[PDB]
Amino acid sequence: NVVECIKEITESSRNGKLVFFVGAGVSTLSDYPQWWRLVDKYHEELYGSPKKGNYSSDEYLRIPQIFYNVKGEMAFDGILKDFFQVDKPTNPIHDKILAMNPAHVITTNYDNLIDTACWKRGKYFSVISAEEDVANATSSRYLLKVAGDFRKGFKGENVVLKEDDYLNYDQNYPLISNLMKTIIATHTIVFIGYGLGDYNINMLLNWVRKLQKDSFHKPFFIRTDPSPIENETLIYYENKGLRIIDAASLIDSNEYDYLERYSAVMDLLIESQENKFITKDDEVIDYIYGKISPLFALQYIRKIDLKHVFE
Amino acid sequence: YDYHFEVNGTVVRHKNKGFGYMERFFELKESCDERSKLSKKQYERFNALFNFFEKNGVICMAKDAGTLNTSIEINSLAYHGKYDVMKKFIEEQSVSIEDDYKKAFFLACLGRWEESYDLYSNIILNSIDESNGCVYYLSQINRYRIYQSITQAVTQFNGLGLLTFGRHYKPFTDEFLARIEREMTNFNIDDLFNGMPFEFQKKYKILEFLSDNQFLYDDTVKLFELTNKVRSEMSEGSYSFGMSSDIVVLLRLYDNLRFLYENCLWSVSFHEFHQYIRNSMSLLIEKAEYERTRDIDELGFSFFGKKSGFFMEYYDFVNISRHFKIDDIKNLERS
Repeated sequence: NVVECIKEITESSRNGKLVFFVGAGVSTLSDYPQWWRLVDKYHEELYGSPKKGNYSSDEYLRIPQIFYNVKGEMAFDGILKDFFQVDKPTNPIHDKILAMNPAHVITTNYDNLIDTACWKRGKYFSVISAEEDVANATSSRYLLKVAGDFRKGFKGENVVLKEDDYLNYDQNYPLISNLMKTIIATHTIVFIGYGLGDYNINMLLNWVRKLQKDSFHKPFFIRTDPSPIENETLIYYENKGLRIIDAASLIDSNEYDYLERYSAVMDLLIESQENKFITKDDEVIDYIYGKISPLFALQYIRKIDLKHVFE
Repeated sequence: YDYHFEVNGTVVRHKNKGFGYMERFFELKESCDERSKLSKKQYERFNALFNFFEKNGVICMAKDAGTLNTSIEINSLAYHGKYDVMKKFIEEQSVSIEDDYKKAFFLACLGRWEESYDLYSNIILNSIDESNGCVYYLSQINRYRIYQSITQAVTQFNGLGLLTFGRHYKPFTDEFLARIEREMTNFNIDDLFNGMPFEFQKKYKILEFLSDNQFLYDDTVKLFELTNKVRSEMSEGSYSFGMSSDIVVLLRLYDNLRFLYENCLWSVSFHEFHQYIRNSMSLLIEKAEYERTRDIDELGFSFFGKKSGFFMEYYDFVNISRHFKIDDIKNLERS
């Protein structure tokens, strides 16, 4: 159901146990250049012009690797320096993500958009983008950029984009996988901006099959696709360990209007945290009780401390 | 807590049993022969320390303390009320992020709170690459205090309205007041020092006090004690013939003004800091009246004949003007 998922995201946000897994589907609500616009540019220096053909995946994977081998690694770096020196804003989604108070934010993004939103509030996040930053870290809140980042160069070595980088991810980056997997078993993971077929999601669902039955909590997958989910695909992925809140099954919108679906779930989480749905007058005799039933173990409470009880 | 650092430049060692490393430091200061035994990678770490204490005022230890000559100079345009210099400093071009921290404090002092909130806001985008964070943490504090300053206005411009200034007027637009309550309503000033790296903690542990009132707590406790023993030496008719018993209240006063106006903190416009300054200087004048109308009846003092008196300098006229009301001066003029 939607409603029990509403609870478990909220009362894990109040415990320091909420971690998002931010994808490329909310970096482009803030309008950052997608990867398919790069591979169209790589298709035009090697070949003439992209005769699209709906992009069978065998070209969609190799074309960054082919221009890497032929032209030289120098050209692979400056095209990234062309397309990604853009200085884009922050969407309301980033503000709603951090107002949901994360312990960590894991992200597959090579932009700097989520860190700048984390710098603008009263909390510091240790950015790990490379392999060296795991030991030389600061303060146990981690913005874990698992795909690399251009925070130390627009070269192509820092970020994983090619196909020599997907199958050598466990060799080149051993400590960024171990720290990614430790956050997943400990914390409560919500995915933001993926599409249920991904190299970052299906490589997670193969590791989760290697675990025991109840040795992990099931991650939440906030799904924002225009066509709503079918029940059997909701059966197959709930059986693999994803609790999917579908955004198309709570509101209705056009097939090109994304922010309404991305915010109809994030307003449903925050306004569950910032309590706006309380009626029937027996829901007030258990919101107040849950804040005061700890305080029955004390004989007297100062009246200046009861304002901190009720937030 | 290895050495008491008193407000007269002396050092008293307490809560230490290992190597006395401030005693060996002032032996390095007095002699030159104990220099040139210093490594060149350590000697350049000495001229910075020697300039640190000659700027701040830690002169010597307690034993080798002679004169206590200590003047004061608060070098800040906001302490002096140079308004037309500040306008020409905001119209000037930006140079660094340190020159914008010193800028946003000047717009706040000029009542340009809409534009000073925006200027502290740009420093929060930029100061992570500064690798220091002290410009970051002090701008997070100062921006939150400008925010709390534009809430007590709009509950008094839109609240009182008529009797304050003409009719119901709006110094801030309805768009701005609505938007700043959105960008900073999840802020907690009690967790601003905790949500920072462990390199900024334990290297700036003296700045957790700026989040709340406990940077005034050690001075409020020393006012309330030194008040009670001046009042009780005045209700006894006792006249000490050495140093003044409220020279602590004068020196500890001017540390709090040279900390907050130099480091550009908007905690100079509080009520609780304004109230510390007037209680400190009411005591200095109530004792100054007590000491100029004394009588020894011994044809003057023989050994204490060259005693100096409390007199109003420039810095005492400014501290009565900013920090007293008129009823505070009315009491001080009838007493």
